[PDB]
Amino acid sequence: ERIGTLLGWNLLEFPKERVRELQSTAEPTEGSYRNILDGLVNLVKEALGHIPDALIGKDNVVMWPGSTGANFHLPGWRVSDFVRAPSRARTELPTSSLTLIRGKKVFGDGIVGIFPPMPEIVPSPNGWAQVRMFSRRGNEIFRAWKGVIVTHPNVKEPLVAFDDGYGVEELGDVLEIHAILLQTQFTAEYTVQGLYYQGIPGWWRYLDLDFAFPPDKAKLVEAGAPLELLYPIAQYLKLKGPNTGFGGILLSPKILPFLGLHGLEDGGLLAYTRRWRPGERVIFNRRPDLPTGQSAVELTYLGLSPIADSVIAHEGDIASTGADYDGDIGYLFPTPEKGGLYMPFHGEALHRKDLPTKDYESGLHRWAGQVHAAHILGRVEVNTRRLLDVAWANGEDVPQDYLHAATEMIQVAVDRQKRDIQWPDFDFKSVKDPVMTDFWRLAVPGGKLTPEGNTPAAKITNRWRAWETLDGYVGHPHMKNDLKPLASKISRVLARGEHRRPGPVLAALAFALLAPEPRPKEVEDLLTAGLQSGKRHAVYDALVQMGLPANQATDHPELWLRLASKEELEAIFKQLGYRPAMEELEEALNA
Amino acid sequence: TERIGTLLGWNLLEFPKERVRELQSTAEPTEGSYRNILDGLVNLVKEALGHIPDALIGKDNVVMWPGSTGANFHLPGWRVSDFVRAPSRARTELPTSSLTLIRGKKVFGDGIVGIFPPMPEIVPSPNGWAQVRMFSRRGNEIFRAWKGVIVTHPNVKEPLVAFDDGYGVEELGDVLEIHAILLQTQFTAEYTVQGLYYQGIPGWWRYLDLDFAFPPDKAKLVEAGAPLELLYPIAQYLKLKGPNTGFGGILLSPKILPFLGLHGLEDGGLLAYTRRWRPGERVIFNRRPDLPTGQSAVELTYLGLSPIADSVIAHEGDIASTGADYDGDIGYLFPTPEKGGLYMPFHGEALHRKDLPTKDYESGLHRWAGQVHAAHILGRVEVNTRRLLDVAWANGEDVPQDYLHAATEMIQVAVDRQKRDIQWPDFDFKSVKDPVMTDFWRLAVPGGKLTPEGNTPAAKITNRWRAWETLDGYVGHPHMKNDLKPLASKISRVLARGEHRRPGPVLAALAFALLAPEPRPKEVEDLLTAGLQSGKRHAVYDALVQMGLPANQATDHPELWLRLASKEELEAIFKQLGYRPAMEELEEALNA
Ligand SMILES: [Mg+2]
Ligand SMILES: [Mg+2]
Repeated sequence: ERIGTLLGWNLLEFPKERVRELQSTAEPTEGSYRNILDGLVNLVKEALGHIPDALIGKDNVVMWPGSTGANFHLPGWRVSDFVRAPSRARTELPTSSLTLIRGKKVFGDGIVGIFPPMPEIVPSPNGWAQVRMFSRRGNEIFRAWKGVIVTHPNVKEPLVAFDDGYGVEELGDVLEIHAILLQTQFTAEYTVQGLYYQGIPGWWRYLDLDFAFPPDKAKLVEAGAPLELLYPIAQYLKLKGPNTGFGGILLSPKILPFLGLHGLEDGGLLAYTRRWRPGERVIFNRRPDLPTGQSAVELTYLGLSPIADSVIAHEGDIASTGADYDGDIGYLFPTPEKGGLYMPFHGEALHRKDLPTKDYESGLHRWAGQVHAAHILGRVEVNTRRLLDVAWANGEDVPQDYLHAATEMIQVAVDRQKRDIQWPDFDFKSVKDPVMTDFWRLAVPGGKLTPEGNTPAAKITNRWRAWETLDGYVGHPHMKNDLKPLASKISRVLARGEHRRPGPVLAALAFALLAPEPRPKEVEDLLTAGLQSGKRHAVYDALVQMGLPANQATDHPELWLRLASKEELEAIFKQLGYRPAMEELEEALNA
Repeated sequence: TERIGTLLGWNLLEFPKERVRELQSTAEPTEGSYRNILDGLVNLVKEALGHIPDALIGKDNVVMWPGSTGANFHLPGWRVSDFVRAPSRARTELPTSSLTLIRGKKVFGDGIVGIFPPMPEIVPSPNGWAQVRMFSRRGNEIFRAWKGVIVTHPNVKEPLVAFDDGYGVEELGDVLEIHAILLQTQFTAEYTVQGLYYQGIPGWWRYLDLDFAFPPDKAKLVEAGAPLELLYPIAQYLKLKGPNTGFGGILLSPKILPFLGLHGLEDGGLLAYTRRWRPGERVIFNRRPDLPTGQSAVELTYLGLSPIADSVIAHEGDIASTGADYDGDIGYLFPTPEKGGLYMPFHGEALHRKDLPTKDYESGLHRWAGQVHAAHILGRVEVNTRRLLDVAWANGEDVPQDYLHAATEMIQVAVDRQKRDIQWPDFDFKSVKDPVMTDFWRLAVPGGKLTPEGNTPAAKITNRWRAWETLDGYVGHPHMKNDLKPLASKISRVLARGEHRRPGPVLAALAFALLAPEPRPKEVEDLLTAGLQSGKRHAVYDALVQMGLPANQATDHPELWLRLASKEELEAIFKQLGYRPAMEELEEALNA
């Protein structure tokens, strides 16, 4: 459940295709912006007569107080940054508890609290959380903070960075703290964008094929389920790099004295891992990866960070990446000499910070800017990658000027989500043909090797079929040529599982499993509901969640498979003479 | 959830309740009737398995047997019935070598089998209790087993087991496996119809009155000012109540006190985990079932706190007439007559049980037939005795003491026949064919407890409360019938106030007053769709409530919405719809 929600705010969401239709024609102009605002007004007005006061939104989502919800003493537009995020865990401290350290960016630009252990929002005594915090009384909120809270046993008193807050100087009689992201490490893989901007020569030679099964299906695989039950296997394919990095929350060395620790040498970094030794070089990375290559920089690892699951690095060292400490993830990869795929940036970053600023009139205008800028950001990003393909095909490079200009546009597009900045002069150079970037967008949507969430099992085989048609795309000759062995591997895996369908296995299971044990009326009722309405799967998800016993489900093999234990799975597969899926998949990999 | 036996690897089989009820239908206190039931039950099992497995046990419509797989008990087959059927609510394991084995039959009190250091795994309070089954085990063998109550206390340094109250062989396994079958709690302490018939003060019926009991989801509606329409039919939430309530706790022996490092207890006095009485105050002790003589209720002196939570401690000799022991029995304390209690203390103080030839049943199967058969007789004798009181009270007379004694004995043997093959005494049934007040009580207060066992469908509960209109149809004590008239009218006014106040229009109106449903997962859509189309709305809503759907997302299903909404949201919507709170209207009906 969202923050604003728990403050009683209203959440209305639109069909995402409405917003996407609006964005399709967006240009970096005033007239295009205008277009977006108009159509967004239409969506809201159609839904409830007027533009409610203090309304904010992002993409297809809109929220507003009314007077049913809590009230903010900050500009209307600013409040978007506080209401939309999920409250994953909450806690409250009396204003009287608090020590108010003074200075802007005192703990590091984005770190807002430094506290004693707090097992209510932070699992580690020496941990962190990304948070929103509110100084409130009743239904007032006078001052609010967004960013990171650090936790440590050497810290005696809750420290709060006062001047980093938003609102006005007065405080309530509480601090409510919502953790929007709980302490964790982050998967650290190379991305398509990063490989296009800073990848070593011939980086594509080091991509390989892998499988990722959700724990559900991992249990089947481990128990020796047959290939039939993984149909279509494409749903479980992923590319992988030759190694992975470290990923943790990015923190500032400015926190170290507040922990009773010493500072940190220039050019050096700490990280909560023993994978590097003091003295060794590492590649520091922070996303988005920018067209110049400046998102990846070489720094010296100098030892353990005091905070779990974190990277500590100086503002000056990571300025080119555009990083800060309000939730950014810091990734560390091995250097090229040590097997890394990202090359360190050398030289001249655009020294950006302070010039053509200006606020949005209102939450609504801010929302229109976000929606508008989001479209441009993608257009510039994709475009730059297409051009690199066109260039590489010829044997030329895209001029550095362009990469610098594209970068500045990207950075403004991100900025234009917060405030009303002037669009720089940018010539979107056309692209004639399908290029490899178009291929990459099919095969690896979003650019990340670990696929996100949602692709219907119906469409996913088509994605992995694209590897057949490499030769139809303009791009670098060695890239298209050297991808052929990986394309072949992919083809074999698909070919092995094509035509191996689950139907006969589910039918056999129904005959090999004992009669169902006696089950409550609730359960019979749901099961009846599912079958008569053709919504088995909703019913099954329910029953899985409600901890139904395996032996009560044997007349529903699909459901049974989700409740059975290791032992029961192993037994039934042996009884039916199945060859383990994995043996078949290894054979297809290695042929 | 999960029967001990199931966890021991035993097989189980429930049969339709009707197969059993049919055999019981014609049960008589004779060996021939017994053999009827046995032959019937034998058939039941054989239809399923083709044979009666070794070591089968059974109660009512449930049988278990170990088969190829189940734990092997070094105990007579018939005895295992008492260890394998009960629910396993919580479990631990102690190594044999941890235990101190105290010797002597009934050394901790008859029914108490263990005195232990605090054990949060099965007992919530450091000075609490659990009703348990304990098994001395090695691999698949169970050598010795105990049934009864465990007590824990901070003063107890080592786990103490009453070894000689164990059942089976003397060799121990290497683990003592403990299953809690009932967790520490107090128990509702209300007067019953049986208890009032047998021990009630003169005119006890005058002190019964009407009350409401809403389950928490309905109390939420009430407190927020829902309209009477949403309670339809109100009969669902009616109960009778007594003029006062007692204390109910687990019953423990004073023999535990030295083992807790405490001093003993004077004769004639009891301890309980309550401050409601002062040391010195007289109190009425009660143990169920209530027996026809009135001997289930006795006056004892309350002397102070019990060291154990949610418990009552009283002497074997003091409670003998009630037939109580300490293996899980519940002790109830009620105020004396002089202080507004409805139970009179027994003074005729003489049980004196005559000796009836008795021997062990031959097998679990024979014991099962034993309880099935005897459960029927027990029912018949107890109802019948109350009917006889109605007849006598109608004629201005009394049932003779001897009849009460004989009926009590029959009841006791009927209980005992569930354990062992005891001879039936000679008992003249002296049956009653005319409708008597006892028949009214069975309609109005099924089972005799004021707090209804709540498995009557909505469609039938109104008819139950309608029986209050029919008092003239029943022979019994003339003042009982006349004096119940005020209570009957009150019931009548409440039913009539809610009659024709149906929920439909209010549900329809909430659909039009609630905001649009905020966005919801697709599986929630699909579930709701499955419910609508299949006609299983309610199974879906039960699921969605349990999976904790937010109210926000259910506003187009008002029945579901009422189950999810907050106090604030309920109050708000009832105000906007102009409803009068059900409680104001209910109060008006009561007070008219
Ligand atoms: Mg940032
Ligand atoms: Mg007993």
